[PDB]
Amino acid sequence: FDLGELKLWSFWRAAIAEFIATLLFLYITVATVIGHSKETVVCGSVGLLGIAWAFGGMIFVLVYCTAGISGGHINPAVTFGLFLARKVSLLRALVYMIAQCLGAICGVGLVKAFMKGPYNQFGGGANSVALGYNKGTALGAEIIGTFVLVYTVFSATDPKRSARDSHVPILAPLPIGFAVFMVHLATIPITGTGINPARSFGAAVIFNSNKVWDDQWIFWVGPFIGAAVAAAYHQYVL
Amino acid sequence: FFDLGELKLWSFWRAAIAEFIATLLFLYITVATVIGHSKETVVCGSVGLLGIAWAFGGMIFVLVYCTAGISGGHINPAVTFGLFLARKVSLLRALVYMIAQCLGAICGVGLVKAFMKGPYNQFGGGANSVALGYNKGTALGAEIIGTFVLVYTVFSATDPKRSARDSHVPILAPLPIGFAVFMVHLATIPITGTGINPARSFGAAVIFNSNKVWDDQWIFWVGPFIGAAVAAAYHQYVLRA
Amino acid sequence: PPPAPFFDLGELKLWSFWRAAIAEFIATLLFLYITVATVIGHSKETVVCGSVGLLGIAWAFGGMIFVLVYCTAGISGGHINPAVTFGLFLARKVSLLRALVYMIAQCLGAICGVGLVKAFMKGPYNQFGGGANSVALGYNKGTALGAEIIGTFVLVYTVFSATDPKRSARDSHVPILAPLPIGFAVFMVHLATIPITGTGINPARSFGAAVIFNSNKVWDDQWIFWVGPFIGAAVAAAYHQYVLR
Amino acid sequence: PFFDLGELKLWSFWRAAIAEFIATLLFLYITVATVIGHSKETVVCGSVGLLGIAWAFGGMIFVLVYCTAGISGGHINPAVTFGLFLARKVSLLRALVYMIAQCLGAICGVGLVKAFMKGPYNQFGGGANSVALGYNKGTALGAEIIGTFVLVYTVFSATDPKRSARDSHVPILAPLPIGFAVFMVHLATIPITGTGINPARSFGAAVIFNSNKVWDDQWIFWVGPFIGAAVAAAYHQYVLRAA
Ligand SMILES: [Hg+2]
Ligand SMILES: [Hg+2]
Ligand SMILES: [Hg+2]
Ligand SMILES: [Hg+2]
Ligand SMILES: [Hg+2]
Ligand SMILES: [Hg+2]
Ligand SMILES: [Hg+2]
Ligand SMILES: [Hg+2]
Ligand SMILES: [Hg+2]
Ligand SMILES: [Hg+2]
Ligand SMILES: [Hg+2]
Ligand SMILES: [Hg+2]
Repeated sequence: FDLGELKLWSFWRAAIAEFIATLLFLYITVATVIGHSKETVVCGSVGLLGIAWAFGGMIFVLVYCTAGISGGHINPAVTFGLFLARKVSLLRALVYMIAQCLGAICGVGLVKAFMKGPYNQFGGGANSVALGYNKGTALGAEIIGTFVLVYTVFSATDPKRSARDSHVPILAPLPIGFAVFMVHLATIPITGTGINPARSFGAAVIFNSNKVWDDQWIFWVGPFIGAAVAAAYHQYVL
Repeated sequence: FFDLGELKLWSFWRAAIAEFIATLLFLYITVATVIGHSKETVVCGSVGLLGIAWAFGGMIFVLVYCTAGISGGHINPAVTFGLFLARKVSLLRALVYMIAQCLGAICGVGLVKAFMKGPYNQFGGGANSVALGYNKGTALGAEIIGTFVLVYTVFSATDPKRSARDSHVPILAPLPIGFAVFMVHLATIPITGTGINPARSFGAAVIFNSNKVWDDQWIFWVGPFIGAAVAAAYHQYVLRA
Repeated sequence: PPPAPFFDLGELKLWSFWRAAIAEFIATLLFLYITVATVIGHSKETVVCGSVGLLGIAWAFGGMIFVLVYCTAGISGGHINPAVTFGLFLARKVSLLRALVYMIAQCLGAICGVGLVKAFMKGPYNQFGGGANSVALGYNKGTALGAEIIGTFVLVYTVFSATDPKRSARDSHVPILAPLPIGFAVFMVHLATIPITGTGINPARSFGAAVIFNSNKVWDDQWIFWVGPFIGAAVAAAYHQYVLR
Repeated sequence: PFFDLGELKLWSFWRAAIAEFIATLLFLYITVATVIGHSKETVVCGSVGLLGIAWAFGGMIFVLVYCTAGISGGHINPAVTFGLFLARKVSLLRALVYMIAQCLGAICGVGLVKAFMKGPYNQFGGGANSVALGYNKGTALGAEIIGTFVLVYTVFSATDPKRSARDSHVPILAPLPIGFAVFMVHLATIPITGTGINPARSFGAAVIFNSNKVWDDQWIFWVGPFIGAAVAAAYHQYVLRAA
């Protein structure tokens, strides 16, 4: 809690990027999920594969656009893990998780505004365990999946160069984006997308469903527990 | 600005021929993919919307890679406009590019019609318009926010140090830009078609020539230009100290 | 670099010259195999959307191209395509000797790769077009020729735009290439051209297929797949050398 | 030299094997889970398609190898290790340790899938490789020898020359091409045997799924890849690659 950062000008820009990023990340991804679901014709949409690209591809573009500014996180769990590694200050982190949180809700909120009809009607792009999977699994998938995301993140951090005015490493976007893409190609059937507390959170809010809200804890505990293990594995044993 | 001193430069007429030819191939490959997909009788026998998304984002990547060193690689009126507002492109240059791009599009699109007039007219001619189930206000919303993703990336992709030939127009990273065109398409095709191109929407509107299309055509210019503006401002005024 | 004297048998004597040939042979053998095997696997599929679909095919072609140019860039210059060669020849980046040997290699290569797939699955191989280019119903020969010309232009123009000014292949003046852009160029063009004749843009890839499949209907249209890419090749070359860089 | 009694004694040496173990583990978890999720799908086109599966396999390799080059040299594959061993770039000791780690990482990954979705997992081929109806075991072996050649020849072509891993004198590999190799081969071999080119990946799926029909053909995915890996090695080391 070195409150000296708040005073820096750059620090406020970094939060603004993370907010807009996540706003963007959530709008594009979720708008895509829906555009799929509302499709009447067979193979007439982009498909679950299309969705998967949306998620890892946006991440890639975003981490690219904001790497040099905030360090391109767009994910609480990504911040959390980098925090446990102490490459981010307690002050910075809590500010980030908030901006991503507010980022998501506006991102998802925006879509519902463009297509409220099919929005509510088709899941509203809200994470929740799928028929045939116990919560025990949904959490397992979520944990291990986020381990892949974060472990990539650490492996893709520039050791020398850091975010403008800070000791927060530059993230090489391509591997991270792909990692996201991959984890989506496997976890979608389980509980759609995840490994992103702010993504699920932003979705649960604008959708508003007890069923949704009930499983919502998994998408916070899993991503965070994974990010934890990841940091551990990468620093304590590598 | 208005420095007519450029017109006289030999490099200036190339960066325009490139943008012209670049945008011609762009519309040809993409629109051709669109028709090709639509005329498909076999279910799941085409490349699908996912295929079309790639044809766009993909062409942008390639076309920008090819022409970045020469014209700076814009291929998009809204991308030029945004940098123009950033004062990284003269007003004189901008107006030329823009004419060559709209001029490139119309030929590119018209070449697809020449290839297969039959299924071309029959399946939308690859022109943007508002999809049933959406209000013109939303189409414009998606168009703005869509283009904000494209141009904000163009800004995030500019090269600080080196530039184009004969100018101070930055070389652009091709991949992040292509992926952006791609991403935006995956989410906007259901609504309008992923316009985020004026020159692209114009070329096909011109060649398809449908009133229903010409009607919504105004959104595809206003939306992009607005998005690009807000992007420029966001990158320049809000970010970049 | 100086324009390499037009016919200097002198390279024949070079050990690296023959290596580059082989690399180009084997590369086209793998190119055709991985791709044509993919095409077949898609056609033989009984289940709706049980194959990889056309997008899957489009990738096979762009993808392998990417991978192959990467793997051979420093050994032969990464051509894998008579039309790319011919195009690099007109700009005098490649001697008339290498260009002719490369060409012979790519075909011999193409004919093996395909033949090797037919050897893996003869039934469906023959039952589903043999992975050969030909004009699709509802498209007149002239459009076929146009698509191929224009398509190849896209491929070649990118090759030129991908060549490295200060980095060349091993023991040669031939320019080294950036495989990713080139790969994508091939990918893109297929997405647009498959519906038409195929994604040709490869005299060798078309020839090897026609050879092993061997159909009158195929052999009839085959000429398009040579003239189209070359003309396209030439124009990109002229475009890049003459009206630009 | 060869035996190298001293490799065991190094602290980095053990680190690598771990990476390789965690690596191969993830790989199988992510791919296999994708395969199942696809198969157990009820809706038509409701899944990611075989294309997604192919991507899963190539993409994972890409990513995984990007995370493990500097540490272990990013093999994640016996065939790749074997091929790199024949090129004397990986000692006999490190090759044996690597393969165990890769086999042990594999089964865990596959098992981890089963545990999550035992139901559809057993009902849909368990994601293990086997010759499919219509193809003769001979073709399966060729497609597997030829498909691995593509993989190993790329690994060899991605090989960095003036750079190595952390403390081992083992080459860092450029990830993207390799992943695409894996992606491509998958696109052409899946319909035949689902594109193995990975002893570790095949073995682990045969272990966890436990089927005779499967164990029957299980020799193809061991004999093939290694033969491919070796041929590649000979093409690249001997008949090519000089200055
Ligand atoms: Hg939060
Ligand atoms: Hg908000
Ligand atoms: Hg990873
Ligand atoms: Hg214009
Ligand atoms: Hg025109
Ligand atoms: Hg962006
Ligand atoms: Hg030939
Ligand atoms: Hg042959
Ligand atoms: Hg091009
Ligand atoms: Hg083993
Ligand atoms: Hg195990
Ligand atoms: Hg290769």
